[PDB]
Amino acid sequence: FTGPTDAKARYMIAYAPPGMEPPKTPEAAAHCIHAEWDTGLNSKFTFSIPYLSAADYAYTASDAAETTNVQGWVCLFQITHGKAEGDALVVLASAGKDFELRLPVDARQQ
Amino acid sequence: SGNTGSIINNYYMQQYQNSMDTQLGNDWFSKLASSAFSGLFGALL
Amino acid sequence: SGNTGSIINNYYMQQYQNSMDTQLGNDWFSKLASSAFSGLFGALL
Amino acid sequence: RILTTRNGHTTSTTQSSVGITHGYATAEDFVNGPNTSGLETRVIQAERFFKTHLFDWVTSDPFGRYYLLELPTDHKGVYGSLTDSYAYMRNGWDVEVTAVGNQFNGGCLLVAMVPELCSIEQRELFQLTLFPHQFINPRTNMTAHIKVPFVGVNRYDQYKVHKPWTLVVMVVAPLTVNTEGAPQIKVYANIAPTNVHVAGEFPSK
Amino acid sequence: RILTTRNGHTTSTTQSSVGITHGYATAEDFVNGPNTSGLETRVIQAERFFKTHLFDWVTSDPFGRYYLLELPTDHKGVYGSLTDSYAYMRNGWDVEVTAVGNQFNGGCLLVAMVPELCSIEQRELFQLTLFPHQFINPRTNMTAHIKVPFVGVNRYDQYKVHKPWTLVVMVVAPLTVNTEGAPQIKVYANIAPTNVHVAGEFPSK
Amino acid sequence: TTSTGESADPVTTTVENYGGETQVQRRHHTDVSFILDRFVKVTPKDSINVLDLMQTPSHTLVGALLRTATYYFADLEVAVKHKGDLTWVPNGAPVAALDNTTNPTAYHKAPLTRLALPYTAPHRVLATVYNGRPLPTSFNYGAIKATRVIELLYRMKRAETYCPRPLLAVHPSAARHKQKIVAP
Amino acid sequence: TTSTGESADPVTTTVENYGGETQVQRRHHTDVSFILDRFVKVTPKDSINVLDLMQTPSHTLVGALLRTATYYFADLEVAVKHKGDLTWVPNGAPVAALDNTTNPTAYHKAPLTRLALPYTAPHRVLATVYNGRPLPTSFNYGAIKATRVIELLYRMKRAETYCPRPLLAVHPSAARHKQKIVAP
Repeated sequence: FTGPTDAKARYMIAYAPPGMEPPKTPEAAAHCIHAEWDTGLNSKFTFSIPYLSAADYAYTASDAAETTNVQGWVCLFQITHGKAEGDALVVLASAGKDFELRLPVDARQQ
Repeated sequence: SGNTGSIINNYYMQQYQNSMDTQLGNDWFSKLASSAFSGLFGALL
Repeated sequence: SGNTGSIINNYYMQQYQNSMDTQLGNDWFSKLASSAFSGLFGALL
Repeated sequence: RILTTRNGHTTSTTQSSVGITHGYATAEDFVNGPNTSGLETRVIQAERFFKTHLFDWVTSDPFGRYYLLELPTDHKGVYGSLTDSYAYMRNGWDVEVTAVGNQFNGGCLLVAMVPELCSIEQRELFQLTLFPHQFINPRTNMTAHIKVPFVGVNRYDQYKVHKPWTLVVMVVAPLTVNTEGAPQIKVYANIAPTNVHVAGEFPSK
Repeated sequence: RILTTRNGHTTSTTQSSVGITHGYATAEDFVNGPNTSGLETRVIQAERFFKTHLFDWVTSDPFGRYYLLELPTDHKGVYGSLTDSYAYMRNGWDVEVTAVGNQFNGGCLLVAMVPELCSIEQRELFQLTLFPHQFINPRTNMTAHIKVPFVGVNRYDQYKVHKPWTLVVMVVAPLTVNTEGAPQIKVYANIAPTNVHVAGEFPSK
Repeated sequence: TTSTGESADPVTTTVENYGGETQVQRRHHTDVSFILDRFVKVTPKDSINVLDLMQTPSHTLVGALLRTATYYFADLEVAVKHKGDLTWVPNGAPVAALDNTTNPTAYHKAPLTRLALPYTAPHRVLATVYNGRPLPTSFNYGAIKATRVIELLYRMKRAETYCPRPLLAVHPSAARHKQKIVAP
Repeated sequence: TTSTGESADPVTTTVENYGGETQVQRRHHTDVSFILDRFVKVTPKDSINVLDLMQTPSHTLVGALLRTATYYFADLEVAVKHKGDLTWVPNGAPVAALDNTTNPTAYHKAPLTRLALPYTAPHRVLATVYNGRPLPTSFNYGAIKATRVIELLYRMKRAETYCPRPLLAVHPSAARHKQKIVAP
């Protein structure tokens, strides 16, 4: 969170698995694996979305035949805010503690 | 050790197979991954 | 062990020859054949 | 002879059972895999019995009527709510198929819990005694009670897409109401999910 | 200062909490009584958080606006299904009421979890600091987090008739958007049932 | 040897009931990982075709002792008469991948080209039947392409199967299914 | 897991924050000296061409996991379809040298000619980028010549790299980059 010193906010991030359409309101998304944080002295908060899948490994592609998004969604909601007009919440993304990547195929990027 | 998968020592000597290294007098980014702080930063309830 | 009939270890390593198995933590139908009751069920004369 | 089985807070008694037919295993495999990241829980409230109607045995039916149902079927109780409130889940089965006739009705009946299938040809019927099975013979017994574990391609299954097991009945020998037997039999079932696990939570409406 | 609370697979973080206010007990009483005959089970899947909207704090409101809600309220998730699928059940509560304003909004706010009540007179408001309570003061803190056990006349309660607890807020001192503060505050809640037990099963439709 | 028949309990009475004496019965030729290792031949397609163990015919020796097991796991081997520069993608690669040379590519060398490729699939064990006939996309071993594939063969290694399934012999019209047998 | 973000200190919180339990994660297929050893193919020139590890395309698997490391050291291998009497000079030889037979010269032998030549260069370690785009002359492995070079391939041995550099995926117009996947 990169707001001023006099701006406060509260956010939620939830993980919705496949089968149901993703949530659209925070009150309807509190039954997921969500977790909420509050802005203050420490700026950054890191939440690591889990790995849930029937098959042991999952693809790193999306064929056109599968429009269902077999893995799921990850929703990010803002509960409330105080004098937080037009601020910014930069995000990042990193590998996990147990990420595994396999079956190498160099296929048509360069 | 790369795509080297024979259990027999190569027929040719080591110095003829590839350039012999010389000394004077992953290493660092793997030290970075272990330094990663992961515990809780506040008082859990 | 299938149609494998050489007395020399294959030139390539084990992990390059075939997929290495992983563990977690005929088996059953052969236990069934041994459970088969075969004795007489009545009083022989 | 007498045998009383209990699942959860529900029981059942039969006075003519010829045993339980354990199929494909005695115990289940490891249920904490590497795919679920340990976010799995074992509900115990959903291991009770429930009932359904299969069909009515009658003298007109010749050899080869199967009338199979695939399960997990729709469920009013708790277990019916889990597939609506969770993504992946796994469970064994513990069936009990009852056909109360009379001491004097000749005929036979074969019931087997077979893995994934949609339809069976008439030739494959002669070889149905490979899956966990049991004969219902009205001269001696009236209950089957097969008991199978969960099995599937991948560890946790999405029951909205894949139905692994399928209870199959079959008339091996036609009914014969010779002199004093009951005119027809009505076959019922008494299935009960056992050892249910569940992981992955849904957002409600 | 920093404090992270977790119930089930859901968490929550606050960076200004002034502690937890345990009310009326630290642990619960004996939960296997003589009335239930031991036919009681402890579901663990239903101890997660859920959220609701209380009201919006505004400068017009004078001292004495309470806007209380009685809970267990209606619930989309699992815990909402239990009261529909079981007769008697008991559970504590673990609330968290949040009102995010600014460092520069003066005012005060009192929140207390009071036992069974329907309405409170204006005179009794002055003595609300007898029940488990906590002040929300926008100069310092923004979260309350009271924690109470189950309490009732009889051991197991029928939540279709008796609602024992009732979360009550109250504006002790009016909001003042002096110079740089937020124009209004919107109060939310983050309740989570804890230690839920349940006994007695219903027949479905 | 009367016993309760409606019990699914195996009962194998022997020849020693009336004086007999069972000779020794050794079964090596009927194992499940010895009978499947035999290069069954599949009907090859044009330039590009996928390595799926189910396009083999249902009346061969490997194709018919395979559709007798619900689940199976087995490494693979092929030997193709490619007229070109055959390549092979792993399981799940975008089908435009088998045009690049970084993927394992064998060059032409008369007459065959025998490869031994591993088993790559998300599922812990494949399946012949599937209760969704079309199986999912995930059930395969990979896809090879060449200018013109001429022949193709399958030879499962380390095969191991579960949950048997019915096998069917040919139904004869006569009382007995007579036919020719080699004779000098 | 709130922590000061403006510190560049890695912070990798795990799944055990809300009951999870991390499975074991083994990474063999993603090593840096195992993924580069795969015969990437370069666009071959006419009679004479130089062995520079940067003329390989920037969208392959070897060409794109190489322009992600500022510095690199690696022995080399080639396999060319020369139509002639291919020769090879070391690094720094006058370009008129690759006409003499004393230099290592392979004779024609169908179909390929696979060589394993060492790393010869003054600098202790080469570099992909250089802040002098043209790199200096010193950055190469040597130059081969034949009557008509037809094919050429690169396979780095003992590769080891330093100082990583950005990698870029293809930008899709839609919300998700869908495409074909092999399916039976």
